[PDB]
Amino acid sequence: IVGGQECKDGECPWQALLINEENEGFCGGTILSEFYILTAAHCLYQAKRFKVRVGDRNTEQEEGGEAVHEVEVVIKHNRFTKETYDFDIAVLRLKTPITFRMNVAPACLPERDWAESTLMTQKTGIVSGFGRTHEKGRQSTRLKMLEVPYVDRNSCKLSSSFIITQNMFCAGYDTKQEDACQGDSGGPHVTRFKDTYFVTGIVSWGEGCARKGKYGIYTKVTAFLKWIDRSMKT
Amino acid sequence: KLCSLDNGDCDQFCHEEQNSVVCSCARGYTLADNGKACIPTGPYPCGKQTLE
Ligand SMILES: C[C@@H](C(=O)N1CCOCC1)N1CC[C@H](NS(=O)(=O)c2ccc(-c3ccc(Cl)s3)s2)C1=O
Ligand SMILES: [Ca+2]
Repeated sequence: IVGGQECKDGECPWQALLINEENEGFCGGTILSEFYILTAAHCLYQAKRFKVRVGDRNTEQEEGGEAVHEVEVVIKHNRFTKETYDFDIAVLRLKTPITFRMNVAPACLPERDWAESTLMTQKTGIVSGFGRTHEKGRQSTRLKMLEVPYVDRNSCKLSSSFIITQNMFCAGYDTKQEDACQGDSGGPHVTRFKDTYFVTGIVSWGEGCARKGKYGIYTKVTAFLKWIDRSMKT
Repeated sequence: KLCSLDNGDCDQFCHEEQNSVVCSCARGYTLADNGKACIPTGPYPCGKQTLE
């Protein structure tokens, strides 16, 4: 996250971190239930073996809420493609269930039609992660969040040097210096409605981070609700 | 009208049927007696920031 602020105690409880063999985070995820994590399909290539950490806000101190979980099954969308990052979505089933507590809780899955007319027409959504603090910087040791405006679909297509498919949407700022970045990928994009937070996107890609005339590109979760439902049963 | 007027007074999901508002809730909530509000069924319901 470029800009924004620290997630304070209890504020981003659905955040998950995919960690490599060295215990280093390389991508984010969203807690959907006691057994399932939502992430990006493209993240499933950045490490041979990985685990999922939850309940963490500072990677340099032990706060007492942290828990590491092994992955039992990796469910990748079969139509995923590296050429465009179309269908950039995967679901992970964990070996042991997550025990909810302070800093560890799921985000709500919304219904498609209601989310599209009512959530995605709100002024802003919230993105979060432990990724880079600027395009050429290091990863954050503190969990951060940032309010990002929804961006008009036409303006987004005009701004982009790469194809924006029906399975993607744009959010962020034209010139203001605030954006998601590398390492935040696979992480939560949520939208608040009457003090309840619903999953609306997955951090996917961008042309660098916070560049002028450029926006953050997110997987459009509302296009994948039946798919997600199916994955969480089989 | 209906769901386009202040989400139909619903706490969460709003749907229109036979020219009438019908409210519903995410998994882990139950619809209240008034047919509008959503009540958590147990501890740590989805979408809420944690306080204990
Ligand atoms: C355009 C894109 C790219 O190479 N694609 C996208 C389309 O599919 C083919 C390859 N691209 C260029 C470099 C960039 N890699 S990066 O700087 O490590 C990076 C990862 C994630 C980034 C995000 C910024 C804002 C959001 Cl949301 S996430 S910034 C990146 O993702
Ligand atoms: Ca910690």
